[PDB]
Amino acid sequence: KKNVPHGAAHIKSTFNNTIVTITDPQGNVIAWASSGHVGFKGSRKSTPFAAQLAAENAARKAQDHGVRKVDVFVKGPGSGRETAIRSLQAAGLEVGAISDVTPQPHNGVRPPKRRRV
Amino acid sequence: GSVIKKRRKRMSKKKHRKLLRRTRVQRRKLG
Amino acid sequence: MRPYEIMVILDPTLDERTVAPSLETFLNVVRKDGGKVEKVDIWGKRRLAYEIAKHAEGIYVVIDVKAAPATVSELDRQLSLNESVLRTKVMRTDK
Amino acid sequence: AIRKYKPTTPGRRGASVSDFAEITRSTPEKSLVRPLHGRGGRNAHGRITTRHKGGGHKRAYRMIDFRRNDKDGVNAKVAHIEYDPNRTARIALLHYLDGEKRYIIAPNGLSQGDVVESGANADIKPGNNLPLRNIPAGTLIHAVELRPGGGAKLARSAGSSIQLLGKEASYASLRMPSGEIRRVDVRCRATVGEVGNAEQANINWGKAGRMRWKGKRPSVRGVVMNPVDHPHGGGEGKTSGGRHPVSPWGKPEGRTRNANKSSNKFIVRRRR
Amino acid sequence: ALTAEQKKEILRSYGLHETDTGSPEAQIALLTKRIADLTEHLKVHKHDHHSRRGLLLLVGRRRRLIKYISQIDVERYRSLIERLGLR
Amino acid sequence: CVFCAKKDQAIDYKDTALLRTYISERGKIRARRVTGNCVQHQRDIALAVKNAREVALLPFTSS
RNA sequence: ACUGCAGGGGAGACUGGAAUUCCUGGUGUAGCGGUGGAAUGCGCAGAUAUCAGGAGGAACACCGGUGGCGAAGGCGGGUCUCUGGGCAGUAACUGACGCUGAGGAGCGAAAGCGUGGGGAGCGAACAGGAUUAGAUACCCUGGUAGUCCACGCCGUAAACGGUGGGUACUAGGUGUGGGUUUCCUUCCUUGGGAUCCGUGCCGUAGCUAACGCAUUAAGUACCCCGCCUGGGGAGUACGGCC
Repeated sequence: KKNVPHGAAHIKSTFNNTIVTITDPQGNVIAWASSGHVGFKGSRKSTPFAAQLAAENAARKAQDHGVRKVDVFVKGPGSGRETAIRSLQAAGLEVGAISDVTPQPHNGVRPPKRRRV
Repeated sequence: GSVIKKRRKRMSKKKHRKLLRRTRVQRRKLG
Repeated sequence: MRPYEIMVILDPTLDERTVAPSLETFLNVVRKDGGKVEKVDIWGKRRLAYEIAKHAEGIYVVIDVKAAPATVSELDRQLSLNESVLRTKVMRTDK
Repeated sequence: AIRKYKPTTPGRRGASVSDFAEITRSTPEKSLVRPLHGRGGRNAHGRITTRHKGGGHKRAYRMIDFRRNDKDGVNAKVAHIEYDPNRTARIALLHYLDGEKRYIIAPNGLSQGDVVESGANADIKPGNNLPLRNIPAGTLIHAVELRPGGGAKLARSAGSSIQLLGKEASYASLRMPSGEIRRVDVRCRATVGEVGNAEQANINWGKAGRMRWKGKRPSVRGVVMNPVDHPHGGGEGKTSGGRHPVSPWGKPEGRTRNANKSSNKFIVRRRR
Repeated sequence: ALTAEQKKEILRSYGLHETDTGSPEAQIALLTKRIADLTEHLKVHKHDHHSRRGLLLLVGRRRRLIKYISQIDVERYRSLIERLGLR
Repeated sequence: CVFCAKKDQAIDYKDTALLRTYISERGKIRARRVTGNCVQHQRDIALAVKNAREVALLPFTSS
C-alpha cells in the first residue's frame, strides 16, 4: 500500500473478454486486472456492462492506494472500449494520456484459421 | 454447369489414385 | 571511382574526442588503396527517432568517398567491426 | 568436398571419402612430430576400460600450439595445410616472422601466403587468436580455453563454433555447439572463425575394415551375451532385457552429472 | 563491362574500320565478349537463369550470323574461326 | 501537381522537415495522389523514407 | 551502333526494425483462453496481464493502386557487388542475315521426394473436447510432417486472357504508364497537339449460335506450328521411355 502521484492504465478488450489494470509508469502493477471478478462466463464477460464493472472495481483498487490521475493505454478491439472509458470517468480520475497504443504489426506471422462459420 | 464436364474426370482419377495407394507395394510392385 | 555517400552514427562524445583521428585512421587506409576522400562533414549531434539499445542521441556523420568498391567494402567491414560504428549506410550516386 | 566411390565390389556401394582438395602435397616436419602408441583401452594396470579402442593403425601425433604466447604484435604466414590423423579437422603450418614452425587447426579456406595476425591489436579476420574481451558479440569463434593460459578445450572439431551472446562485468556469455550457455573468464584466448571442414558427418564409412583401420573394434550387443556378463542377457527367443536399459555394470541411462559439480555458477542454460 | 572502350578496341582489332557496326564479324566478336563476361558471371551465383536465357539468345544470334557467313564467304568464315574456335 | 519547375535540387534524406509533409503523423507513406506527385518521385521518396527510418532520422511509428 | 529514360528483372553478400513466440528478473493475482453457445485445455507450483532486458525463426504494413518489369511461372523491407532484358530519339554500320519450327534441348508456382541444416508462428496427419441419431468433417484446444535455408530429383495445375506465333490493314472516344517533340512558350502547363511502345475502359463497322469481340480483334487477309472429329469405357489398360 503506497501513495500514487500518477498511475498508468492499461486496457485490452477482446470479442470474448477484456482486462483493466493500472501499472506503475516505473513498470509494475498497482491495480490488479479487474475483469473476470464479476461472475460472468463465456461471451457474457466481453460485454460493455462487464467493462463498466471492471472500471468501477479498478477505481476502488485505485483509491485503496490513493490516486487521482492515470494515463490511458488502450488496445485490443472488443465490445466497446469507450464503455470502460466512460465508467472510469464516472469513477472520476484524470485521463491524462488518452491515446491508444493499438498494435499494428508489420506483415509477419501467418494468422490462424477460424474462417469456418 | 460446365463443371459437370470436369467432375467425371475428377472422380475417375480419384478412383485410380486411390486404387494404387491401396497397392503401392508387392500387391502391385511385383507385377 | 565509385562516388558513394557514406553515413555513420555514434555517441557525439567520442566524436569530439576523436574528431579527425577516428576517421583518418581508415580514410587514410582508403587513400593507401588509392581512394578519394571528399568530406568529413558532421551535422553536430541529433536525437534518434529511437534508441539503438542505448545512446538515444548520436551524430550525423557524412563522408562522401569516390573509391574503388572493393576498398569501400573493406572500409565498411573495418568500421562495422569497430564498436564505435552504428548504422552505417552507404548509397550510390547514380543509376 | 566428398567423392563417392563407384559400386564395384559389394563392400563399396555408397562408400565415400573427402576429396582432400584443401590438402597440399606436403609431409610433416620432424621437429614437431612426436610418437605415440596404442593402448587399446587398457590402463596402467593392464585392464580394459574402454571396450572398442583396440586394433587400428600405426599413427603419430603433432605438438599443436594452443597456449599461444608468441603474439606480441607478431604476424605469421601460412605455408602448408596438412592432414592430421587424430582429428576430424585439418591443420595449418604457420611460420612466424621471427622463425618458428607451429601447427594449428585451420578454420576457413586458408592457403599459402595468408597473413595471420595475433595478440591484442589484431583485427578479427579469420585465423587470428585474441581474447574474448576484445571481440564484439554476435560472431563465431573456436579453440577457446576455459582458463587464462589453460589451453583451448572447446570447439576444436570440424564444424564446431561458439557464438558470443554478450559480456558480463568480468565474464562472457558463450553459446557452445550443443546449445549450452556458459559464462567464462574474459581473459581466455580464442581463435576467430569456425572450422570449415564440415563434411565428415556426410562421410559414410563403408566396409568394416575402414573402421578397423581407424581403430574401432566390434561393439557386441548386450542382449546376446550371457546373463553373468550383461544384465540384458540370456533368454530363449531373442528377447530384450527384462527390466530396462542399463549399462553392463548396472547403471540407468539417466543423468550422470555430479549435481554439486563446481561449474553450476557458470552454467545457466542446459541443452535439450 | 561491355563498355564503349571494349567495343572500340575490338572494332580496332577484329573490326574492319571505325564506323563498322553492321559487320557480322564485328557483331560476333562483341557477342563472344558478352559470352566471356557473362559466362564468367555464370561461373558464380549459378542461379540467374534469366540472364542465362539472355546468354542463350546471344548464342542463337551468333550461330545465325555464322550461318549467314556460310552463305557469304568461306575466307572470312575460316579466318574468324581461326580467331575464335568452334568447340 | 507538385515538382513542376523544381527539378534542380534533389531531396534524398537531408530534408526531414519537408518529408514530414510527405508522411503521416505516425509517419506513414502518403499516396502519390495526396500530393499530385510523379511516380518516379514517389518511389524515390519511398526509398528515402525507409533509409532515414533505418538511421532513426525518422521513426517507424511516431506513436 | 550512339545517346537518354523507366523498371519489384534476376542472382549473391551484408543488413534494420514493428510484431509474435520463448526465456531471466520485477510487479501483482484468481481467473485466463475460447465460442453460436459451451467445453477441452492453461493457470494456484503465481498463469494471463504489465515493465525492462535477452535469444531465435519467419514474413516484410504503410508506399502499394485500377500500377510496373519479366517468355511464362512469377517478382515489390533496406543497402551494396555482379548481371540480363526492354523502350524513345538519332539513322553511324550490314544489306534479307526474316518468321515459324515436327523430332530435340532448356526454364518452369505450390504440393511432393533425396541428403543435410534450421525449425518462431502457423499447420495435413494425429489426439482430446464440443456439435450431431451417428460426425473418423465443420467448431475449439494442443499438436507431428511440412512451410524456411544449402545442393539435387519428379516436371504437374484455371501452368487461363479457358484466345499459339509473326506480319499488314480498317470508326472513334475516354483513362493510364514511359519517353521524344510542336502551338499556347509562359497562356506555367510544364497544359493542348503530333509521334512510337505498353496498358485498362467504352464503343462504329465487320464478325459472331448467342453471350460477346472490336487498332491489344473473337473483323479483313497471308505463312508456319500444334490439337480434336459423340459421350462413357479413358488420357486408363498391354507395351515402351523417363
